[PDB]
Amino acid sequence: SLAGAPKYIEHFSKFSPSPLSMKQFLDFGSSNACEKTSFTFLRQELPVRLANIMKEINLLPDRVLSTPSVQLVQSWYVQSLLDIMEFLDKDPEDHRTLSQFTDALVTIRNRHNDVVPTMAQGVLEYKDTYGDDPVSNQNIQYFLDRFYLSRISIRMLINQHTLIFDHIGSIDPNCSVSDVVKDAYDMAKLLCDKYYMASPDLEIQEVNATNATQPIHMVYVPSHLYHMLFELFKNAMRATVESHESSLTLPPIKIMVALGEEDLSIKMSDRGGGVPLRKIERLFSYMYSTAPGYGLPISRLYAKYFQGDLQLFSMEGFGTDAVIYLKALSTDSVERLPVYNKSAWRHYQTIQEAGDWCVPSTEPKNTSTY
Amino acid sequence: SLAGAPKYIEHFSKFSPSPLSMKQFLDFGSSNACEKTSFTFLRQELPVRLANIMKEINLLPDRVLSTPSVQLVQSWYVQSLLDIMEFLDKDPEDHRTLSQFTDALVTIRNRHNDVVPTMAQGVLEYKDTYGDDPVSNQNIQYFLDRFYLSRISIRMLINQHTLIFDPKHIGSIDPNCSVSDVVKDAYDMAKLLCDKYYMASPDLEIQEVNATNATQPIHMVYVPSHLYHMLFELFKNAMRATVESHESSLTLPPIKIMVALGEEDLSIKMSDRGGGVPLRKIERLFSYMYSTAPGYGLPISRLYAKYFQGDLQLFSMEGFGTDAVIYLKALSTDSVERLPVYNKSAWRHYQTIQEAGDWCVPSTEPKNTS
Amino acid sequence: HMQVLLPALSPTMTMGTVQRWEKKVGEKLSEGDLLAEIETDKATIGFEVQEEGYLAKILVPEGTRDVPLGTPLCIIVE
Amino acid sequence: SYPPHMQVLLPALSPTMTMGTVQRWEKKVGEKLSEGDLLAEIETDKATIGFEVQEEGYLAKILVPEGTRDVPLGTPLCIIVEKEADI
Ligand SMILES: [K+]
Ligand SMILES: [K+]
Repeated sequence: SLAGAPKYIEHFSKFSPSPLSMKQFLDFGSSNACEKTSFTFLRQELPVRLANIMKEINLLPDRVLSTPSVQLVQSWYVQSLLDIMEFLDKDPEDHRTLSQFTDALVTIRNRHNDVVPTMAQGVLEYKDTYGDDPVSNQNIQYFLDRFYLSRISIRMLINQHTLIFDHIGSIDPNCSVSDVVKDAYDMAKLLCDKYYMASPDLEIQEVNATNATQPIHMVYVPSHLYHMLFELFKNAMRATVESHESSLTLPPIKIMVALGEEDLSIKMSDRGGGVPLRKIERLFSYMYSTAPGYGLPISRLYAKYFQGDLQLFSMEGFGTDAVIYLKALSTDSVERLPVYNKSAWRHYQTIQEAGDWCVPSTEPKNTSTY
Repeated sequence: SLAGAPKYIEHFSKFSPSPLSMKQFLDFGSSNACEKTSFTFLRQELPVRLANIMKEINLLPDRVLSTPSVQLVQSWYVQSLLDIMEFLDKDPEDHRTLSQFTDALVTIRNRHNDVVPTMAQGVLEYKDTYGDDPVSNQNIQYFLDRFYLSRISIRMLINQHTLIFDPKHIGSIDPNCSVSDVVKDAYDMAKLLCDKYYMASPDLEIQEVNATNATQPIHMVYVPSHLYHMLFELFKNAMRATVESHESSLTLPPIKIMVALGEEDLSIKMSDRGGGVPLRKIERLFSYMYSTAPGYGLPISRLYAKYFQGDLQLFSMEGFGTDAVIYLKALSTDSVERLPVYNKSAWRHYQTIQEAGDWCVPSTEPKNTS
Repeated sequence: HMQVLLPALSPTMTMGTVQRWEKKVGEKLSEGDLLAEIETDKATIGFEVQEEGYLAKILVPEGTRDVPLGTPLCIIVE
Repeated sequence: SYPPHMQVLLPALSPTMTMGTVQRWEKKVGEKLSEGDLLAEIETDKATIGFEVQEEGYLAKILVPEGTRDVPLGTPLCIIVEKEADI
């Protein structure tokens, strides 16, 4: 019942989401063509993940929560929860049940397809209506990382089931990192040379410390890797073109792929003139990037999703290095999932607080003599 | 008082420290050496800084506080505070009390000379007795960054007064500090230690990119010993890593330095091909608890960078090597003291408790998906 | 007296492992504090205090594996 | 009878501070305040220090507004009452 929604939220938000490893995905999708086991996992797990995050959507500032776009998103989540909860009483041993469940997941995925730009629209509707509030901004920042990571994880779950039951799903067991780098480059180059009429070359190098001569492969979701690389390539290309005057001497974008025992690291280096350090932190800020640009903070979420990271280090006047850190081993590649609990609830009860450190005066005392 | 010490601490701890810029240090010694205003500034400011940090000292775990080494350090701070308070009602314009004040500063600097290793032995005495609990460790980390930065700031003030009132430097500040010369010195000293502790050492490569003026060597207003400290520590690590990860004395990769100067930032990147370290271990390198066997060079070098609004960042690529970047403010007006204040906000940080965690943790025995 | 039972922390959870008690006998418990870490087959969940009081006894000690639902873990008095 | 009120006075935030400047108020009129809340930014020649609430209650009126410089020590900046309806 639509009326009972707030109690279904209470029931399922009380549970903790179940983070899966890429090993588990791989062991399941290659051994278990078992639709029943996936159905019975997902008919519980998807409501758990939905209810956990919806519990946090409802902890948003009233001014954000009440925007048309955030209300539209919330209604999507309500309906998707209701769609899946219809399968709770259903017999896993009936194939009509299973075929209808896959159809319901396709519908949910189509419905939620524009969640990212719609949520960003809502934040923009808040920005261009309710001036500036720091505490609200920090709660929004806190929420958005979790919401978007939750969303990445739900889509992953839906993608695994649908690709397997109507690559191991979206997972490539033998993903050629260099090939994904080239694909991302080729696409960004295309957009660059058709929006500037000039583009930098690519230089790739590999250092495989585990096996000196072997091309670097990993178990990964290629589209996630591509997403990250594509966003970073575009930035490096834009920066390179905008900071240079000649068509003929554009510095190349340099890629280093390194594989160690624990990490697979991909560094992208540009000579695009760099950016001041004080500005690096706002590049992952959702509030700063909403004009009057969610590529970077979301790319970092893709890296964090399986316990990796994405870090930037520029040198103002020279250029910037961007590093994607990934886990080399599939047992280490575990889902990074937000969980609603009292600990999460406290993060929304943040107050306006005095500084931890001294703030210098805007007009410091003149110390020169007479 | 000696008896009234906690009243004096309560009085002076209620005041904010006064963060000074590199420019203000420079303008003070731009012409006349005025001992009077410095005396009257420092006879108040040093008690303020001492008292602020001493409130935080007696807020730490009692199991750390009762430790002999922390007891000794705290006794130095009580004495130093008392020594200065004796000048509180003394008259400037009387040249004897100025001369006595300088004597009192050198005495304070001499007894505080070993504050860093002593505080570290205190953490060590705590380690080899109680082990570790998440909450106490969290407070010790938070405290030590503040304690050591307070220390750097107090030593800076004392150094400024004693060097001026007891070379082209304005105290410890070089108005025209050649970044590359400091890089060369730090390297030469580290090379010397390396070539005697391994009998092999990497070469040095330096490049400069001055974006503000393409053909001018990069100079800045800075305290050269501070810059030397950071670079010396980084050079040793990069040399150790390079030597220990290589088999040949004839073919070992040079350490590469890039100095960049832009409108806002002065950046120094040190790159080694020392084999790198996993990302998991990077965050551990700036923790004080983990870096005490069963090595405070890194977190302390970072504090030196942070002290004038800079930073020190590491990014490694496991299997390849590590980049270390020092960020400095390019402008003396932006190079301002980073000082901890004791307030209710600082107090709250010592009132933390074990909490659930707002992110999902996987099972150590994850479900076999077959 | 209040008795704290092991709940379903996951929809199909039958049993959990008491990985570590994060509270001691005599310690105050505020509503929302970390009581213990319960490890399942699917996750390790931080089990939070829901009723305020004081911890008097631990019935199921640390490291105890495969404890079913509704099992009395500890007794708390107000 | 007069509602039991507590008054916030501008103190010395530096040992050699006599005058004060209210940079920006962080609590609007009508807001509750806990012992530890950021009340306002009081700026001087030496530092911008975040002034903290030391007495719980509610903000009733701002006596000394924003931007106003040279505010003496002990000068009432705002009025705080024990209860909510007392505003
Ligand atoms: K939950
Ligand atoms: K203070």
